[PDB]
Amino acid sequence: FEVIKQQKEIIEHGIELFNKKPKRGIQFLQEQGMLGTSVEDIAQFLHQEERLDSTQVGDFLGDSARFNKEVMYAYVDQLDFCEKEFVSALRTFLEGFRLPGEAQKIDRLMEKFAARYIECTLFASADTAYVLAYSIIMLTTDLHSPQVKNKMTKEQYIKMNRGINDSKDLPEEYLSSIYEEIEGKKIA
Repeated sequence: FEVIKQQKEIIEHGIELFNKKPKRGIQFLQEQGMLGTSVEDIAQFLHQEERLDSTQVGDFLGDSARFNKEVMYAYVDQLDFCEKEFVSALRTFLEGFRLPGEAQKIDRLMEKFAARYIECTLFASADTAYVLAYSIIMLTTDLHSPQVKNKMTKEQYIKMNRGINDSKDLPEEYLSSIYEEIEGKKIA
């Protein structure tokens, strides 16, 4: 009768395919008229139906396709970093998917994560975030990583990245407190 609705629920096949062939699950979720032809709807879908492979969304939201560098931009501008410290944005950003081991890709997201961070003081430019967004990636990676017996220290974490914005360095404090956030919690 009005269970005409339970038929769109079939948008499960689109994520069944998306999880292996992402360039398909989306292609299909339009041939049926389920997803927005435009991109903002794809950075959105990739933001809505969370039964999507958290590692398929990753690779997708970061490829070299004109359609992608934006499908991701609409995804970066769907995540609000309003009124919260850097560590969080990253925390709450890098939780919508799982970061891919592709070097040319990380920098894409880390460029429009940083660049867009500085849109919404302790930062000189947006290339300090994209360069601090790493000290934090290499932070949790080293510490919250079983095997590297010797875990990174404090007067080592901070003293290391001496000069993340311009010639001068970031307050030896932002670095301290940020240290006990990751030393306490693991973004991954």
